[PDB]
Amino acid sequence: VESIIKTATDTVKSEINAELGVVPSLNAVETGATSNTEPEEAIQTRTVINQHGVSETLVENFLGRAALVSKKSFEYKNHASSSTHKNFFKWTINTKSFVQLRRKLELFTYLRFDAEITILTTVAVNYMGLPDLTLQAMFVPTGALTPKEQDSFHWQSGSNASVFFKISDPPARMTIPFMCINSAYSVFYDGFAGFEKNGLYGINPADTIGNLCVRIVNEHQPVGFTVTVRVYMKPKHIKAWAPRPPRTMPYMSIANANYKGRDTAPNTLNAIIGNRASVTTMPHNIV
Amino acid sequence: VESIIKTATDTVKSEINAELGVVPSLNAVETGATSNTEPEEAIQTRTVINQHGVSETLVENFLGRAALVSKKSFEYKNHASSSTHKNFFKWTINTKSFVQLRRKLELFTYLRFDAEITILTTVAVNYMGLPDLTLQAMFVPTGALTPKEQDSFHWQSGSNASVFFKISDPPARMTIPFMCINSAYSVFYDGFAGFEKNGLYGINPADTIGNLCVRIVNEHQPVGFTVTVRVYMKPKHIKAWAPRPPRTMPYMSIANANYKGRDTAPNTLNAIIGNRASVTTMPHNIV
Amino acid sequence: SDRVLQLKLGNSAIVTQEAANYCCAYGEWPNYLPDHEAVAIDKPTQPETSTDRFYTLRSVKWESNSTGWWWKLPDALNNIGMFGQNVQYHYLYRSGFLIHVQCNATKFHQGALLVVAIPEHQRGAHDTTTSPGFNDIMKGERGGTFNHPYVLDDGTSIACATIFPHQWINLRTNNSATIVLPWMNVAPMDFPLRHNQWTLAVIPVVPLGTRTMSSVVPITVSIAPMCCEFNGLRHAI
Amino acid sequence: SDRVLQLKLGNSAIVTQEAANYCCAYGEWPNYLPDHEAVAIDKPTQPETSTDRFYTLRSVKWESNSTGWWWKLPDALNNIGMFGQNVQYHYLYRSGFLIHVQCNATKFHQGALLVVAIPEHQRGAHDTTTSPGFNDIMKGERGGTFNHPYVLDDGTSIACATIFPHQWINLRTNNSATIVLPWMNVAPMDFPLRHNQWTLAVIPVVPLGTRTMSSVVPITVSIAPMCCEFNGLRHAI
Amino acid sequence: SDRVLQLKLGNSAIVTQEAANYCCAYGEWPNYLPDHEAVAIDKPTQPETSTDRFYTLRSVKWESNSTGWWWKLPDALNNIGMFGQNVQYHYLYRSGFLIHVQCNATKFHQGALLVVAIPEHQRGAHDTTTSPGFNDIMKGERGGTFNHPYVLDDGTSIACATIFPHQWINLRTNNSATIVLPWMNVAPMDFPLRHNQWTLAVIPVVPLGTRTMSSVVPITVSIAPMCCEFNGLRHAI
Amino acid sequence: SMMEINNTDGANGMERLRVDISVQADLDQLLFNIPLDIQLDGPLRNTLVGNISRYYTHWSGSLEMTFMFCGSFMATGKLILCYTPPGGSCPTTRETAML
Amino acid sequence: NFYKDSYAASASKQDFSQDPSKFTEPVVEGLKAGAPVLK
Amino acid sequence: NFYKDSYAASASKQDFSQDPSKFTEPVVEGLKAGAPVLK
Amino acid sequence: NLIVPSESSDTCSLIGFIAAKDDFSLRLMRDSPDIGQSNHLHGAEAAYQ
Ligand SMILES: CC(=O)N[C@@H]1[C@@H](O)[C@H](O[C@@H]2O[C@H](CO)[C@H](O)[C@H](O[C@]3(C(=O)O)C[C@H](O)[C@@H](NC(C)=O)[C@H]([C@H](O)[C@H](O)CO)O3)[C@H]2O)[C@@H](CO)O[C@H]1O
Ligand SMILES: CC(=O)N[C@@H]1[C@@H](O)[C@H](O[C@@H]2O[C@H](CO)[C@H](O)[C@H](O[C@]3(C(=O)O)C[C@H](O)[C@@H](NC(C)=O)[C@H]([C@H](O)[C@H](O)CO)O3)[C@H]2O)[C@@H](CO)O[C@H]1O
Repeated sequence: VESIIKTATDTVKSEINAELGVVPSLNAVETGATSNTEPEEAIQTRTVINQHGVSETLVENFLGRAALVSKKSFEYKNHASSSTHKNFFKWTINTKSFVQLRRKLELFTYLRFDAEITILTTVAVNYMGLPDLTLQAMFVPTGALTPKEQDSFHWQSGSNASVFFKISDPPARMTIPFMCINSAYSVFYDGFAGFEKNGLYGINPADTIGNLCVRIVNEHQPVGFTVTVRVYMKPKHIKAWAPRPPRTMPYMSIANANYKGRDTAPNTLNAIIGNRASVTTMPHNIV
Repeated sequence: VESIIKTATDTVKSEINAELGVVPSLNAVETGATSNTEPEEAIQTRTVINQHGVSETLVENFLGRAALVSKKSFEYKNHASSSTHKNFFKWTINTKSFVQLRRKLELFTYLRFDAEITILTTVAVNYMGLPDLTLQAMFVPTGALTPKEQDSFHWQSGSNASVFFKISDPPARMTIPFMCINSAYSVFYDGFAGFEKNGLYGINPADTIGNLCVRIVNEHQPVGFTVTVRVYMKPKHIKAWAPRPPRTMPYMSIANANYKGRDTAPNTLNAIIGNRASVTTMPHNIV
Repeated sequence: SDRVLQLKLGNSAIVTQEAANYCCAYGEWPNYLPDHEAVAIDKPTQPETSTDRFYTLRSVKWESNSTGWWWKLPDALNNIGMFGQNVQYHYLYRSGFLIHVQCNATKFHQGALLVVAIPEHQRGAHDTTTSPGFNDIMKGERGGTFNHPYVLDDGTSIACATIFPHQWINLRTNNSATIVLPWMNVAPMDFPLRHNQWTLAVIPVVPLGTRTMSSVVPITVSIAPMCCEFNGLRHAI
Repeated sequence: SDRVLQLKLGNSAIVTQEAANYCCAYGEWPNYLPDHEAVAIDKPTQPETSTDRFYTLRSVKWESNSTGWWWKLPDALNNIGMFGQNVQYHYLYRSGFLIHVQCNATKFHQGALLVVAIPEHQRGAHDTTTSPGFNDIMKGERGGTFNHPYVLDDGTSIACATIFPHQWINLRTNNSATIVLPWMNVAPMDFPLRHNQWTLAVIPVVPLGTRTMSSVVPITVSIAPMCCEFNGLRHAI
Repeated sequence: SDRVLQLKLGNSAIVTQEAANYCCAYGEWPNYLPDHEAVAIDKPTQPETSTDRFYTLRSVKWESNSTGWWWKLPDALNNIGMFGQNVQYHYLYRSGFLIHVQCNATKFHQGALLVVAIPEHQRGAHDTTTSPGFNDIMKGERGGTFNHPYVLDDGTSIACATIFPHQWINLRTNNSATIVLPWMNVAPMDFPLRHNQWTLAVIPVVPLGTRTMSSVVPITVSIAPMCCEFNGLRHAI
Repeated sequence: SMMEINNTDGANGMERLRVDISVQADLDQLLFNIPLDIQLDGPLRNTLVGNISRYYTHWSGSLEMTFMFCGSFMATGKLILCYTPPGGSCPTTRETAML
Repeated sequence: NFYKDSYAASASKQDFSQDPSKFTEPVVEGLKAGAPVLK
Repeated sequence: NFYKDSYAASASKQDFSQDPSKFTEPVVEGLKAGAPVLK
Repeated sequence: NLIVPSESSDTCSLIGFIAAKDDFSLRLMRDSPDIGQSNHLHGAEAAYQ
């Protein structure tokens, strides 16, 4: 059943059919199998040597795109009287915050991939020039010890991987390997990640890549700036299993699949598709 | 009839001719064929080994140049009270806005090529320095969903291709493949792209590469700047078919071949070539 | 020929005279854990017939306004027979499942049930940001009910649920659905009390209807674990 | 020898005793769509003789002040004979064309007509930014007239129109022009009612003139589709 | 096995799950006109798929007091689709026909229809010496009705009509009848507008009856010309 | 996957996923039609082919529509399903659709 | 790939293997073309 | 070309094939040199 | 016509399905119009706390 497919299948010419006991257009949906009726059996076809390629739909390409997974802006200044991200922040990595990437990953049940991480930094004066700051992004394992201050000694990063980059350089980039304790990440998890009953549902910690701690290395300047850090993730060397029904209702939370639907169709809880006047009303009918 | 030509053809010496029934200088334009009279048959020639190359006129080179196809300047600032491109713009790609490139492409009926796109950015203060801004150019398919704000979540670009670049870097560059749904682009289209009768004439949507959405990623600065984005296109891996009469009348619109002509010759509707006193008046006659 | 079928495992057997072939999830078949995929090093127990047999759960009634039913595995069987005992005494378990859903009526009745096995069916809650609680998920042998079958109670859709292993019970055609499920997980074994590999969903896409004598029309589910293996023996939880 | 010619297709034939050889557009000849270039998978209908034959359109009068005439293909024939019927009943069509333009006069008459087949002749409108409308383009069998033949009604020029397949009818030399057109498009087939592959243009570059008895001098166009194929059968539009 | 059948011609297909084998008139099968039997010397057009496909006519209602229906060929199709266009544009035509009559009911309904293809069914008028008129014979797509089915409206008898190619639709047994008709004439081709080779007759020998819910029971006719050929091209009549 | 053919006001949830047909009093009755752009909103949008195709801009290939009758065993009937290539207005009579 | 860890390599877009039947026809007994599916 | 997609490659300026006759002499019967074109 | 006996429902349902055949091809990837967001999802900002 398995084979190598590089182009769409060709069509063979077909003749008139009038055979007793042969009914290719009839099927039985109850079996769970999709109709196997071929065009050649439904109508008279001609021969067509189809050269249309199928590579753009390869899973590697479908998911192989650097998508925004994190966007964080904070104030870079003297935080003497701040209540607030004081020249640094910590982000628990997750791929559930931005909907375009989330919906695509959720088209699958399990996924195994390495993750190329790209970090883009932008600055704005709160005018007399934009400073070329040096930033440090330290990878701190899930639930591990994160820094509490811009100048914490935790940033010495003796074992944690840290990347130092300048705003004037191209975006920083590095690859995090497929690091799950299992053979694949669980895009969905129908269970509780704890031995007691009060744990969180649908959250398998084994699927959390980890914490990303980012700080501005430079001491504060006499004036304040707004610094925004954007993180992009591109999966590669991908293996995917068990495709799933696409998300239709708007997402509500990054922690679950809770739904509500839009106020009015399309994509409302009682009507996914927009309405038409009746089942015999042809929208966009050619007049 | 087809052959490999790398240099202009040589000339062979010729002798005196006085043969009955042989009249190489006479032709019949009515047949539609161009005169086949050779220099050797019209006059007495010497032998000439011609080494003049013909590569600069290869179609690949003739059209192989990065030409300006889009120039857009907008204000980068706090657009709180703006009616206006608010730190971003959308451009429906087309090769009909700048006349030098347009006229050359229109020397052909059909064209198949990949397009190298180069994006050049320039800035001016509306003095205390020029900021090294980061821009994002997102390719959004023809008629597809474009962002409505500088900070729209649409910019997360989960599947659309986006290129992030700095004003301090060399111009951004990437190649858009020959993406037409047909085997070649239609430089001219004698038809209507819709099943009804009110559609636009001469516009085959299949020939619109798509939308280019460009924004400044940085939040606005305390002062305003004028940012200009220039897009250049260079076709390559070119195949061309059916050459055409060159455009003579000034272009009037990017949506059609409408014409009016200049107010006075040259290139006026009733006179393409400038006038001379009479058909026996030699302009620039050597005195 | 492909309408009659007999399933026999252990001391249990089931026959149907109105089947519609049968489904092998993703074209696979259950099997024991091979040495080259094993992780837990203690010698496993493979009880065979005491656990690999059909367990019939309590029936449910198909009503004109029913929204659908679901049963999570292994939860639905974690307290039934010797399968339940092994599950309670062992930290780790592994198995496939042979599912047989039953529903007969009359030549005058109409209705269509989608019978689908959903891997990792993580439920969502409706109109709230609070995640579903333990009791909303672990229903055991009784199973649960769909609140919004139209979106599979997870914000997606039943329309595309056919992407999962399934069959249908269309009353004018058949009276049973059969699906064979292999071990489905990212790990070779798992803790049975906190994670459900599969969710059996039975949803009436076409409501039950007739103009003949009204009778209670039940839907019954029989499930047989296959190639059961247990590791990490201790006391019962 | 190259001045006399007989064209025969289907139940139609045409002869001329004053031809000037004949033109094969771009040195090609019409042919049926090969399997390695096909897209539409339904078996096409190839009516042959019922469609591949000469259709003679209404004549036009060559006057001393005429600017020229044009006919777009397949539009000019979309409502004529069986070619027209196949076009109306099918979403897709494909064909080449054999064009024969006729115009005879007297040994005392003078005049020269450029007979050119223009691929994708997208018309432009004069002195306005508004694009030409449907009725400015689709004239059918009657064809249209040139407003500014000097620029081919598209802002270019008739002077360079010889770059397109053509012949001339110079009264002292010949009385007919013949051009064979192959399928010309970027797609293997097309919807005949909204796109015209070719435009036949007949323009008097040298006006009709004489000092002998004045007579009505007509110009007649006969066109024969070649290797017609139709796909996407349905009801007539 | 001989109760299910799929017929496919051109872009059309039909299936039945309650057939009764199918009839090939006189054991023959349609074919194109061979050179050794040809008369008209012009090259014929063989449109194939545009004409050799199923055309479904308007249905009729089977009532308790119905006398029967008839449709003459090619008259019934002379104004339908591309078959109709070719017929109107050509003096001569030739073809076979694949006939499929449809009528389903309930396991509680009874009735029997004789479905017979009569060659040269020359009608007679009742109680008068005046021959039937043009409008009594040419009904087109609507077909006609039997006045005295007992004598086949021609003074003979329906009792012996079984001598002609036929099948029956006996409600308790089948819901469709299929008859393949070859070209039937004394000439290789004919003028389609003045002569009908075959007449399809559907007559209820056993009236429709039941004691269950009364419903409109239609009878539908689908006809596919086969191996169509046309000669003598001209303008449309 | 299931087409949402009954995408009409008044049809809620799963009612939108099935098309009800009744015993007719008249002949050759039109039962329903389906717009075919798998790239626009309509009965075909929320299907496996529709959802995935909408992550792309160009498409080519044959589609297949399968209908399962879910009436009772004692119910009988014959329907005609027609695909009309583009060019005109949607057919409203069987005599036209049948072509 | 000049890096020492293979997971650092560029994408692998060469796996053209397919087996749609695991999703389209997961029935134990293969369905023959033309033959009635239910017998 | 170090990119994986061939369309990304640099220009192809090596096609020296030509056939002017498709534009200069598209007549069905070739015209012989010196011979009267119309005969 | 749909024909049924007295005790069968006289209104029946059809379920329509659609799928692509293996001669299908898709090109030019783009963001899907079927999903979008105008605000941060609940809990997104908490990932920073
Ligand atoms: C006015 C009328 O005749 N009929 C309307 C009908 O047009 C309307 O349908 C909606 O119409 C819009 C066009 O205005 C879109 O086509 C809607 O579709 C989609 C889209 O394709 O863009 C589907 C998509 O899934 C939706 N996305 C999300 C993330 O929710 C988008 C989205 O809502 C829009 O883009 C909004 O910006 O819409 C289509 O449903 C129906 C509604 O019942 O009502 C008729 O009366
Ligand atoms: C004064 C006299 O004796 N005779 C003029 C004669 O010179 C004039 O001809 C025009 O003269 C100019 C030089 O002044 C150019 O040579 C004009 O030619 C072109 C050019 O080659 O540059 C042709 C070209 O196509 C034109 N381009 C466009 C885009 O329109 C340009 C263009 O107009 C100029 O460059 C303007 O800047 O001109 C040539 O015609 C004729 C006019 O009738 O009149 C004589 O009296």
